[PDB]
Amino acid sequence: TLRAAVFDLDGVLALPAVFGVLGRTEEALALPRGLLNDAFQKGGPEGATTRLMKGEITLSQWIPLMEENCRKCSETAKVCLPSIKEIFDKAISARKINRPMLQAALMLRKKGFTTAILTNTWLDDRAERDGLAQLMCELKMHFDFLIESCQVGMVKPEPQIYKFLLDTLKASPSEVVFLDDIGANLKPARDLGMVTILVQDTDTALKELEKVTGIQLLNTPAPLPTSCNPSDMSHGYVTVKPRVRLHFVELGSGPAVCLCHGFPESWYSWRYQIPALAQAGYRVLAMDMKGYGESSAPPEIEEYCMEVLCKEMVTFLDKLGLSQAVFIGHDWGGMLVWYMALFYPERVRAVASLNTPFIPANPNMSPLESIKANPVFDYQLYFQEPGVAEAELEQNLSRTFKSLFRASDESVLSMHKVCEAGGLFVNSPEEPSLSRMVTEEEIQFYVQQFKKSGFRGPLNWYRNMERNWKWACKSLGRKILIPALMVTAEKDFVLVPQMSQHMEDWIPHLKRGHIEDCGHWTQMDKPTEVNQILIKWLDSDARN
Amino acid sequence: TLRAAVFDLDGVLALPAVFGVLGRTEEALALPRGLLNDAFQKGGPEGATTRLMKGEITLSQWIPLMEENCRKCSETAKVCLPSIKEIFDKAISARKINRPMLQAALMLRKKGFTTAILTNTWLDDRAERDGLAQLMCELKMHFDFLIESCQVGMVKPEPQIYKFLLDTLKASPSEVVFLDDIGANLKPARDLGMVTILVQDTDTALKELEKVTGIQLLNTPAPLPTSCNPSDMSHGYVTVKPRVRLHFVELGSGPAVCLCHGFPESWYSWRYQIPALAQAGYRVLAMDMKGYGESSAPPEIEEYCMEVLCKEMVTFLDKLGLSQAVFIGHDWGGMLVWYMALFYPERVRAVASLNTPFIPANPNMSPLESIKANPVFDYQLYFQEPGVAEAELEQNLSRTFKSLFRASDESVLSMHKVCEAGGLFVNSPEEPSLSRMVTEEEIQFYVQQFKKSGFRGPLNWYRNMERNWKWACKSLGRKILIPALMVTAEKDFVLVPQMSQHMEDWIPHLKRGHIEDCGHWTQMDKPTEVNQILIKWLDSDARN
Ligand SMILES: c1cc(-c2cc(NCC3CCCCC3)n[nH]2)ccn1
Ligand SMILES: c1cc(-c2cc(NCC3CCCCC3)n[nH]2)ccn1
Repeated sequence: TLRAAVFDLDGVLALPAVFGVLGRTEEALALPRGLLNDAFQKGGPEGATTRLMKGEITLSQWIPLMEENCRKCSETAKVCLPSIKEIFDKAISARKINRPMLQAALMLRKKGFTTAILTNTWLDDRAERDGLAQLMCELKMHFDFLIESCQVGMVKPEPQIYKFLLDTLKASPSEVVFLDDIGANLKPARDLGMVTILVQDTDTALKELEKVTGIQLLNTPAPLPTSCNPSDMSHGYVTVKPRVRLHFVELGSGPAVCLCHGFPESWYSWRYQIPALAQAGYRVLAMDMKGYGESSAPPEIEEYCMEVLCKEMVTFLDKLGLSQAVFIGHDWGGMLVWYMALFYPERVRAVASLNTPFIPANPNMSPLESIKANPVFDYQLYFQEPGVAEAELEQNLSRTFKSLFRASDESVLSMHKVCEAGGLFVNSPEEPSLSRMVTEEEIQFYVQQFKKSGFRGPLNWYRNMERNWKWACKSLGRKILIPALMVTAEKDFVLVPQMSQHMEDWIPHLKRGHIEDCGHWTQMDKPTEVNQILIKWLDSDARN
Repeated sequence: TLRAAVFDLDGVLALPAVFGVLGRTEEALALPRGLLNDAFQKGGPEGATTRLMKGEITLSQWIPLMEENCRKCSETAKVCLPSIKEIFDKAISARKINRPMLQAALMLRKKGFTTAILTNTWLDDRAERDGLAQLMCELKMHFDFLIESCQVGMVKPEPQIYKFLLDTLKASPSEVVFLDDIGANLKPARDLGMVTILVQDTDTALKELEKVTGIQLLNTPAPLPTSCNPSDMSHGYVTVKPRVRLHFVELGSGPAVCLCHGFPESWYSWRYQIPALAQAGYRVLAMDMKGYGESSAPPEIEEYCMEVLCKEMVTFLDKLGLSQAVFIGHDWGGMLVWYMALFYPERVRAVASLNTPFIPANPNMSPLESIKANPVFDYQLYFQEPGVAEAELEQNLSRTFKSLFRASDESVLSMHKVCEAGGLFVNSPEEPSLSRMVTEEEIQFYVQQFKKSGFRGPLNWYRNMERNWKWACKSLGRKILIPALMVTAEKDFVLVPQMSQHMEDWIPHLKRGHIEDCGHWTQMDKPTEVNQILIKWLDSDARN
């Protein structure tokens, strides 16, 4: 019975095979067939290529040796040579991840398999090495082990590397599927009793793989974007003032992108966006907003007014030494980011909001008058009195998050007449069913985060209506003229798409995105669609 | 008696004044004198410029209004106009920090003064706003307060802004020196009883300033590069494996630069380099190396061999989502970075070492034979036996750090015959004098860091001689062909400059730096010189 799957890199997890460039170069340069491939393997076990693959020498040292081998071969075949570096730079550059092969490895691992990459590779010291470094980073994170010939000083098809593989997997050979594009490198695994698959075209190899494992790997749905394992992330902490520290998770390099969650959420609400945005070439900073998770939660209502929250986010940038960040918010975080754009445009590279529209303050109406008007905002009046909503939300955390985090068709709450009914969960189940958007483990993460500070700080975001209104009136003569994106969600019944209809009057150059069949919890409801919209916008309007 | 100093931005802390571009543009475009300056102030208290300075409108909204004002003025003066945006983009871009003025503010603050910037400024939403954002960030960090007209909705010369200034300073007017380049903006401070200085040329203003404060500000020495306040930094934590977490301090944006300290140090040993490198356009990651400070310190000797330390630094990069970093090391950190370059060139953008040379393993001699040969390395044999050096170094932490951290002429230790004498501090004072390189507060920081784990993990770096030798022999056929810098220190009597004499044989393209009258503690001994060498090298060989 199988419990381990091993994949080669070149011609299996990454295509086209860098091997398959010597053949194409021969064809393109009208050189004798197999001339370059024979120069590459010249000397066999003691040749320059084996020394490279075992880590004895680096790629830049190997280039001149491959060059002499090519001359020696052209002399014997009685032919004239017309740059090995250019050939290899182009071949490595063209090699991209084989997405259906990676998808199969991901599924096997999701089903309990131990997965590994076993590869004959080199120590790359070329000026262009970063490309390969990026490829290896993207791939390796999805596997339990990465065994590289140049690091272990052993090469396929030597028998020692297969014994080393079995030792690292902690598995007997019959428990292992081994996939390779080189039949000779497949032979020692077969001899040991491993299931072996010779990879030519991906589809056929995956058919052989699903047949031998009994798991559907081809024609399969989805899947969801890569998520975050909280214990595997870099966690950052900045003191913005004596009693206030902000926590964030950080991933990637490039322009800084600050993600700001809503109520009652976490940095973890961006779990599907963090790996995608970092892979797209951005430095992601996913915040625990003030009052949440590992960030400080002072009890005072006034600590949560927009003017202080924005001032603190500017201090956060100052302490990290960032002159700007792109700010992307959702829900309350979306309101924060529009106010960052209005009050601190010099610090905001670009602004995006999910669901939350930009609506200016009405100087002729109190915020309470504006709230009472729309029946959907009744729960907000319930949130005003300190202690009342805290008690209901804190009473059973698992129930709170399971009742809240639901898709549009899983509706368990009716936010109209919340005050009259006397609560959010008054006619809601004690033991709600788990939404299709979340796992039990994901709910328990929110439960654990909320055990530290509870709901006082988060609910305080709603208790500064008058204060926020007075501050926002100072901006009534301004327009938002920095790059901006508004993303509406068709089925968010609180932050309806129509509420954004007048935004062009204040943000003339506004760009838009729209997600169909998407409820309030945008990032987890439609993560693939969110990622597509944000990456497209960042690349065109934000930079690097 | 003075205790507060207030500086204007334009024409005081930053030069040339953006104001002084309308005059130069008039001259360059043969327009009537004062035409642009009158269009800029048109309407006075209710004109477009006052609305801009109070934060009513943004800079991009003000541009077309200044444009109409210029047309109205050209019509009246009966002249023909030949782009306001281009004029202002160029003026803001040319404006740089007035270094002697900033130096004076730094000295006043070092002497106990409360310092502030009070400025008439705008909300900058131009595509080029980052330049100004960068300038404000650099300046603001050196002051207690930054009061901007567009954020407070008040403008100089209105009396309210001066009362607001006094309220924020918590000072009576006679306790305040106010420096400005506009006499009209100086008038209300004088009327209130503040000492006022009209700034034309810097030198004269500083002469007036030192006369009124009684502090030497002109012709003064140094000073030292900006240092780090540990509580003001962003602190990051990454779990590299179950029982090992690495702590780092992070500052800046740009290419990642990983700083690796030596024995027995801290991330804080790079305090003078962190702000300088971040200001130069780099993302600095200053590590607490394994065994130190807030990083994990497992007791096992083998946890500190170079192969595992390097593997962990690669995992650190993987978890932060960094395909590469430039690695800069000192002492033991310098040995680590050369091995990162040899074993993981794809992950190393460039490598630099302070003091520590790259010397290959001798396959014909045991590391203990090589150590016993050089009398200066005798203390290393003393470090071998677990517990012995730990007890001596842990007995009195203040004494340990005060005895170690000394300039070349302050020599209190003699590392020859350490074993024979029976310790590092056997003929060293119990209460050493404080070196001129460090403050008492800086020593207490190291003392506090070492209270957590002690010296077991740090000394374990020396207890893997055989293990490190076997691993290093695997690299004997390689060369370091990625960008590399070797910085020698003239007066380091352990890591002597001559020990680096053969490095070109292994690193043919090696670049060098050399610091005269510099001992072992390079970063704190000669911080200005270290910064100059590293920034010059990073900008030419590392990138952004
Ligand atoms: C104004 C109101 C809001 C807002 C969002 C929100 N979300 C929390 C709510 C979502 C649906 C279930 C009940 C809790 N409540 N108020 C956000 C930004 N500006
Ligand atoms: C080999 C030895 C060393 C080395 C540095 C060092 N520094 C600690 C030492 C400095 C002078 C005072 C006594 C402690 N000891 N051994 C560093 C890198 N490779």
